[PDB]
This record gives sequence, C-alpha cells and structure tokens, in this order.
Amino acid sequence: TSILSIVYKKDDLIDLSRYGAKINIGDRVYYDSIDKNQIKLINLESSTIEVILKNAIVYNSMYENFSTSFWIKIPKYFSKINLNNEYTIINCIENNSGWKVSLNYGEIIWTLQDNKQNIQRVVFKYSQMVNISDYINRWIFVTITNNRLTKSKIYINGRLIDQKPISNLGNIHASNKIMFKLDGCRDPRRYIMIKYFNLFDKELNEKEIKDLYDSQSNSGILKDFWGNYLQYDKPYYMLNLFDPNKYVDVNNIGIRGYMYLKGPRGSVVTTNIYLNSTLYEGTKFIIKKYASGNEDNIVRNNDRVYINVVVKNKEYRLATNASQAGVEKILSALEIPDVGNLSQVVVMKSKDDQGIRNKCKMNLQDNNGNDIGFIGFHLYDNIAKLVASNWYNRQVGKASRTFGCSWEFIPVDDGWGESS
Amino acid sequence: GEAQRRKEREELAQQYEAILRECGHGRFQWTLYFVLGLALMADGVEVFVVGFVLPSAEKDMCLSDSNKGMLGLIVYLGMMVGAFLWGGLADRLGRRQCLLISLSVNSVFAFFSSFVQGYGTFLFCRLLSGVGIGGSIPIVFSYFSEFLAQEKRGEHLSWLCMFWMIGGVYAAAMAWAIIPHYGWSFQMGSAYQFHSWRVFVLVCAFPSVFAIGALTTQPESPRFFLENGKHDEAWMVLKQVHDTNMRAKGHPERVFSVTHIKTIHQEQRWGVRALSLGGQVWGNFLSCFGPEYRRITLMMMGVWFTMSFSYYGLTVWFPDMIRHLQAVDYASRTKVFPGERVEHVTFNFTLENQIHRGGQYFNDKFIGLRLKSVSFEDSLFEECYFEDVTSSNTFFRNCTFINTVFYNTDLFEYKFVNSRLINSTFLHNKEGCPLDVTGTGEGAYMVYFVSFLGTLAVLPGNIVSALLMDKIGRLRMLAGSSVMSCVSCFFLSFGNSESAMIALLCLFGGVSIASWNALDVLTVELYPSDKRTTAFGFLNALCKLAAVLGISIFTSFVGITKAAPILFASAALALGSSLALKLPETRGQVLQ
Ligand SMILES: *[C@@H]1O[C@H](CO[C@@H]2O[C@@H](C)[C@@H](O)[C@@H](O)[C@@H]2O)[C@@H](O[C@@H]2O[C@H](CO)[C@@H](O)[C@H](O)[C@H]2NC(C)=O)[C@H](O)[C@H]1NC(C)=O
Ligand SMILES: *[C@@H]1O[C@H](CO)[C@@H](O)[C@H](O)[C@H]1NC(C)=O
Ligand SMILES: *[C@@H]1O[C@H](CO)[C@@H](O)[C@H](O)[C@H]1NC(C)=O
Repeated sequence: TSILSIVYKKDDLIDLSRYGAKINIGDRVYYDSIDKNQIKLINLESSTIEVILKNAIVYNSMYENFSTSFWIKIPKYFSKINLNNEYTIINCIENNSGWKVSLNYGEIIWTLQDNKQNIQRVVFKYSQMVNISDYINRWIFVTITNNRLTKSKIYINGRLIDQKPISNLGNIHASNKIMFKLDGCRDPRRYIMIKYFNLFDKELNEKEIKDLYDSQSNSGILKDFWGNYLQYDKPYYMLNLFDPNKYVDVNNIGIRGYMYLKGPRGSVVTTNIYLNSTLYEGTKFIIKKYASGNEDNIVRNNDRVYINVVVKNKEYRLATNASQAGVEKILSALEIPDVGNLSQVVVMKSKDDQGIRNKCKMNLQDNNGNDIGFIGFHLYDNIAKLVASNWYNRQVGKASRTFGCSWEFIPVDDGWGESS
Repeated sequence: GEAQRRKEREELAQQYEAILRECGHGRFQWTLYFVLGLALMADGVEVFVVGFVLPSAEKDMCLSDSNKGMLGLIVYLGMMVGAFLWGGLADRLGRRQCLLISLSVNSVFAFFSSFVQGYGTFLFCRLLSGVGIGGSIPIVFSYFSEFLAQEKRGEHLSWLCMFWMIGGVYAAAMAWAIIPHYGWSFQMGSAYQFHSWRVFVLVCAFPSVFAIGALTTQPESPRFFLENGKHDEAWMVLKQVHDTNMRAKGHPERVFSVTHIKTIHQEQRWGVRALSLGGQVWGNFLSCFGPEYRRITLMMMGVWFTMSFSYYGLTVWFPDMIRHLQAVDYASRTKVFPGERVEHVTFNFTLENQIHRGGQYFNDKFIGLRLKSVSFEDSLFEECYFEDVTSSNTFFRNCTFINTVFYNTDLFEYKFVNSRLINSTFLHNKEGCPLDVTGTGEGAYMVYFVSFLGTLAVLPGNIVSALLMDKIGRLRMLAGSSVMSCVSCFFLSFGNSESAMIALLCLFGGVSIASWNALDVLTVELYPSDKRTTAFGFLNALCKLAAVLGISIFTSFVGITKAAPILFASAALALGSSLALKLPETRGQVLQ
C-alpha cells in the first residue's frame, strides 16, 4: 500500500517499497548519533534531500486518492524575523501543479495546486504562548489524507484537526521529483528534523492512521520530553505531568531528608513571540544501568536501573525505606556508598499491561522483586513529597485514572534555547 | 380623643419633672454619666480604626483602588443602618436593652474582624461592627435625658460629649503605641499572618466590651416604663434613684414620698412578634412625620444633613491635602540623570526618588539593591543580571532588555511599562501583590500626631459649650458656632503648607464642636419620650449618609482647587445655621 517509504540503511537512505526510487543526499545533510534514522535539514542550499520516482507511479490521474505521513520536529521561533515567513519544507510541484508542505510561525501548512492554479490549504496551528507545549521542539506525527471526491484532512498524532473540501480542483500533475529542503526562509539559523516519510495511494481512515502511529512510535523504548530515545548517563530535568507547574527539589541529604515538588516555575519570554515556562529548573535525574543486557545506552521497557539525583553538582541515589508507616514510601536522596539495603532498583515502564503506549513510569522495587509501587507525589501538610505507593497500581488494575505517576525527562536541547 | 391623649401626656410630663426634682441630682446621675460615657467612647474610637490600619492592611491584604475607598466608608454605612435600626427598636424594647444588644454586636464583630484574613470578609465584619455601634449616640443621649431635671439639663447633657474626644485621644495613643512595631509577625497557621494592626484592632474593640460590662449594672429609664403601662417597674427605678441620691448626700433616712404615678393607658409566634415590632416601629417613624412634628422634623433634617456634610468633608479633606502637599514636595526633590554608559561592573545601590534616562548598561550585575520611587526610562539592558532586587514604586518605561536574567526579584509584569524583553528569563520571583501597594514609613507617626491635634482643640469648645449652654441657650450656641465655622471655611484659603493646614484643622475642629453639642441637646429636648430614640436615630442615620456623601465629594476635590471645598462647606453651613435659627426654643421647659 506504500509507494514511497524513506528509511535508513548501512550509511545510506533507501526506499522500502518495491520501486527503488533514486535518492540523492546533499553534502550538508546531517543525522543523529543514536537515532540516525531521523534526518536534519538546515537553511543552506547544500542541505538537500532529493527523491526521484518512476514514471509508473507519477501522480497525474483524475480521481486518484493519496496520502502522506511523516514525523516533524521544529525548533522554537525566537525573534520577530520568523513572523509572516511561510517557507516550504517538502515540495512536489512541477509547472505550478502538485503538493507542498510548508511551515510558518506556529503553523504546519499542506497545500495542493492543480493545473488551473487553484489553491487549497489545510493548516494546523499551535500556540507558542503556552506554559508547556506539546508541539514546540517535539516530534509530531503528521499525516495528510486527500480524498479527491470529498475533501482533504490533516492529522497530528492520529487526531483530526482541520479538513477542507477539495472538490473544486480537477487535475493535479505532481512532479516526478520530490524536494526536501528549506526554501524561502530568511532566518539563517533555521532548521527542521524529519523522519519516516511514507506515501500511500489511498485515503487512510482513522483505524489505519492510528495503527501506523502506534507502529512507528516504538512503544518498546522510552522517550524523553523532546520525543527522542531515553539514554543512560544523561542528566534529565524532571516534569510531573499531573502537576507541571513545580519542579523536583531537595532540602537535605540523608534518610531524614526528602525530595519534593517546589514551585511555581519561572518563565522565558520574548515579547509578543513566546511566554513559555522554564524547563531547566530543579534537580537532574541520571539513569544508570543495573541489569541491562543490551549494549546500547537506550533505556527500553521493563529495564531495572538506578536513579542518581544531581544535587550541588554531586551525584546521589534515589532510595526509600520499605518498612515505614502508611502505604506510600517517602523518596530520599542518599549517598551512593551509604545506601545499604534500601530499595533503589527502578523498573522503567513505557506501556501498560495491555500494551497501550503511555508516558514514562517508574516502579520502585526491592531486592526481593516486590513492587513497592509507582513513583509519584503525595501531599503532606501542604508539601508535595515524592513517594512510592501501591495506590497507583490499584488504580491501574481497576482501569482508573492515576494521579501523579507519569513523568517527563527534559534534557538540554539547542532547539529550546533556554539559558541555564 | 387626641386632645385627651395630649392632656394626659402633659400631666405625666409634669408629674415626672416633679418626681425628678424631688429625687435630685447626685451620685446616680454621675454613675450613669460615666457608663454612657464609656458607651460613647466606644463610638469615638470606632471611627479611627480603618483610617489608622489602611497603610498596613493594604500591603497585608493586597488592597487596590476602589477597595481602600469602600473600606474608608464602610463604618459610616454600617452606622447609618444601625442608627436607624436601634433608634427604632429602642422605643419598643427599651433604651438599655437595645444599647446592650448593639454594643454586644459591635464588640463581637470587632473581635471577629481582628482575625479575618481576606478583604470581603473584613469588609463585612467591619460593616457589621459599624451597624452595632451606630445606635450608641441616639440611645445614650435619649437614655441620659430621662434622668435629668429641667434646672440644669443643657449642661448635664453637654458634659456627655467629652467622651468622643476621650475616645479619639485613646485611639490615637494606641495607634502610636502599637502599629509602629512592624517587627511583630506572630504565626498561627501557615497561610495566615498576625501583624501589629490586628492587635490595634483588638485594643480598639476593648472599650465596647467595657461599656457592656458597665451598662449591665444600670436600671432602665422610668419614663420608658411609664409610657408602656409598666408602673411598678418605673416606681422601683425612681425609688432607687432617690435612695442612691440621698445616701450619697448623707441623709439615708428620708422616704420616697411618691406613691402613685400617672401612666399612659395601653389599649411562628416569633414571626408574629417580629411583624408587630416592625409595624410599631414604622408607626413611630411615620408619627415623627406628623402634623404636630413636620416643621421641626424638616428643619432638624436640614440642620443635621448640612452640618454632617460640611464637618465630615472638611475633616477628611485636611489630611488628604496634607498628604498632597507632602507628595508635591517629594516630587520637587527628584533627581534626574540623563545619559549613562555603564559596563562590566557589579554595581549595587539604594537610591530613592530618582529618574535615570537614556542609560546604556552592558553586562552589569545588580545584586541586592533597594529601589524606592526610582524610574528607568529609555534605557537598554544587555546581558544584565538582577539578583535580590527589592522594588517599591519602581517602573521601567520605554526600556529594552536583551538576554537579561531576573533571579530572585520582585520585578513583576506591572513594573515594565511599554517595555520590550528579548530572551529574558524570570526565575524564583518573590512573593508579592499582583499590583502596586505603596508604602508608608515614618509619616504614619506624624499622622497620629495630627489626629491628636484634631481631637484636642475640641476640648476648649466642649468646656465652653457645657458651661454656657444654659446661660445663653441652645439656639444661640448653635448659630454662633455654625457662623464661626463658616468664617473658618472662608479662612481656609490662606493655607499652603503642612503647618498651616494643621493649624486650620485644629481651628475648625475646635470651632464646630459647640455646634454639634448644641444640636445633640436640641434634638434630645425637641421630641416626646415615646419617639425620642426613633427620631434621633433617623437624624443620626441621615448624618451618616451625609457624611458618606461629603467625604466622597471633598476627597474628589483634593489637588484640583481650594474654591470648591470652601464654597461647598460655607454654603452648607450657612444654610444649616439659617434653618437652625427658625427652631423653637427648648430652654426652661419640662422634658415633654
Ligand atoms: C535567543 O536565544 C536563542 C538560543 O540561544 C541560547 O540562549 C541565549 C540566551 C544564550 O544563552 C545562548 O548561549 C544559548 O545557546 C538564540 O538562537 C540561537 O542563537 C545561537 C547564537 O547564540 C545560534 O548559534 C543558533 O543558531 C540560534 N538558534 C536558532 C534556532 O536560531 C536566539 O538567537 C536568541 N535571540 C536573539 C534575538 O538573539
Ligand atoms: C554593594 O555595595 C556596597 C557599597 O554600598 C559594597 O560595600 C559591597 O561590596 C557591594 N556588594 C558586592 C557584592 O560587591
Ligand atoms: C524612547 O522613545 C520612544 C518611545 O516613546 C521610542 O521610539 C524610542 O526608541 C525610545 N528610546 C530608545 C533609546 O529606545
């Protein structure tokens, strides 16, 4: 069902479909070190990705249906240069007819043009003045389905946002050649990241789109805030999804000491451009291997690890005393060689029992493999203290809504630009 | 019918005067005088609490504009309600009973307002305390009048007005002694804070409690018993008065010679009693506007409204204009630094009342600086750093911030006026009010002193009026004090400094007090004993409403011109004196 599907291979970019589309990569196209399958494009002429199809799959028909899907990561727009600057990122227009994907300040735009120079556009807009955004500098699964009989639809993360009727356009003659390069951007320090680019010759319904979104999500591997792979030996700032206005802090070191959620968060502001909340506040959480049999540094599902809390540029250990009053066990930061037999192993969970993908979860376990519980927060006399409790496990068993057991790991990123 | 009722009322009025002259004046009258004096001192104290605690309560409760204005008027609105309510209820329940109820309500709500942490709850509690204290003056005067013989009634009633002055002095002294200790931060509850002004509120609620304690040991007025058909109780109270008086004199052997006293012939269930009380009170209020009392009532209404308007307007106008003069003097001393270029320095400071303009700061560290009335205009901060910055009345106008960090600063969003921030970071912002709250320091001291001078020039006027009320008369004292008040209002023009306005405030306060004394005695003497508290409470409620109107109008005229307040006060006082000169003379008459 897929005609074009750009994937990575041994030091090359290939097409998994049975067509062998020719791919030409420019001399300034970059790849990541850990997830090298994802590609990065910068604002230069040499930052070029070029794909050429066959004559038997060229979109030149009358009522032919089609759809496209990919993952896009766009950094934050920092100044007023980026305003009213629609620039194309994906191009399939020859002789002023075809389909294009472009970006503007807080907008992803899908445009299609016929041979009669008719314009039809579908736009997804995300705000940049939000406290914590789900789209700024984070991976977005964008899929567009075009029904030449009824209408064209945009989908982000499997959800419908906009849809526009496209009955007016009669015939589209898309190019034999597709362009991946920034075009029309006056910002010299602007770039994008794309991955998993697929084409289909039919309008995908919601079922197939959700299936593709979950299949490409790699639910067996944990993801950080930006959507990349979670890695051992990397400092991470901690964000609690249920209470995202406070950050993890400590007051003392030892069994008497505890860690809590201190707030409110600060703000990073560029006037009339962005008013975001600071993400580089709190104490860093390093993750260390304990029984990982994989050679890589990627944290996968059901991995038993250690947690180090970086306090005053010094590393400590996350542990509790299992035998104490109450169901919940208070989290504490101890000296690494002074942990003794305190419960410190954490099982990292990325999906539920049924296999449904969710956010990052930590399950504190003892040396007997007994579930002390999921790591969350509980309020003691108006102080949100970090605890490990079995109440979250009870709610999970009852298919209820847990409160405070979901976490996000925020490493320092260049696309965010906050001063630390 | 009605003529027979008037005849029996006159016979009772004459017999009561004869009985009172038999009883004499002595220890009982002075004991009741001091008890009702405590009741009036509570009233005098009540009108200073919010004015004295506003500077601290504004910062402690985040009070904005139109929230410090409604707090400065809430006592008068509560008083306006309470005066009418308790004056109406006093003729159906009794002077002492309604006085006890009102004083208890005032004490309870004044104690409860001392611990309230919010604003709306504080406003409600203070309004209800004003309601409780609104019925003090009418009931107190109409309760003391029914124990006095005609021989010396103006002097004995006029000596009752020193207690408002005593209450004002007490409030000023306690405010001076308690509030300036800002260090007191007693903690009972994490989210609640207990400062010194709440202790001041408690100490200001004390005199009402003392008044209740003193009033619990006094007897109800015999005239109230006689009007309602209760003869044995009235006879017992008159016998007690005579016995106490004679024991004080030194002849505890004579016998009360009165045997029978003329009395006025009287012709689910909780709701029934409430409806009956409401109907009776409305009947008394309407009969106050009767064919017999319609001219007297209207002239009393005019006099009370005009005098209250003028007095309260000027009394609130004087401190506001003193503050305005101080503000002008302060703004005249401001320093201006046009053009600066600062680079590569950790530069801290404590500047007050300054304006920097056209500055250019590059990589500057501002650690631990206190800003008071400091304004930066047309400045540019690049790669700057602000830490431990304390700010008060500080603004940034037409400023540009580039790559600057605000760490542990109270520079909230309202202090950047039409500014542009680029890549700025706000971290660990201090706790503070969302809007500007201003700050008062040493000047509060002087404020208290001014109050102590505004309620001490009153004393010569009180002494003169008390000594001379019977010798010249109520009408002439009232007219001669209103005319002098109008003359002082004219003199108001020749004042432009703080000392001049303090002198003018002292003069006006010392002049109008005799007029107020005379009006109190007149409105006590001009009504029958079955409508005294109703009419007096209605007139006092009108006084409080006029006080609200005059305070608002005269506050709106501060800093605009001196012609409007002078003209308003002089016109109102002239009309009041003209209406007062048409009043019937009550001197040398039985308390009918
Ligand atoms: C606002 O900052 C961003 C990010 O830079 C970070 O934040 C700065 C305050 C400072 O601490 C830097 O050291 C941080 O790296 C700027 O965007 C980047 O700027 C750098 C130059 O410092 C440049 O090399 C990158 O290419 C820029 N990235 C992008 C996506 O444009 C941004 O320029 C700053 N705003 C202004 C008006 O200069
Ligand atoms: C702040 O200024 C004072 C002078 O008023 C100076 O003595 C002090 O050293 C300064 N602070 C720092 C941290 O340099
Ligand atoms: C201050 O004046 C105007 C705003 O009133 C503004 O255009 C100007 O640029 C400002 N000055 C500087 C130095 O930015």
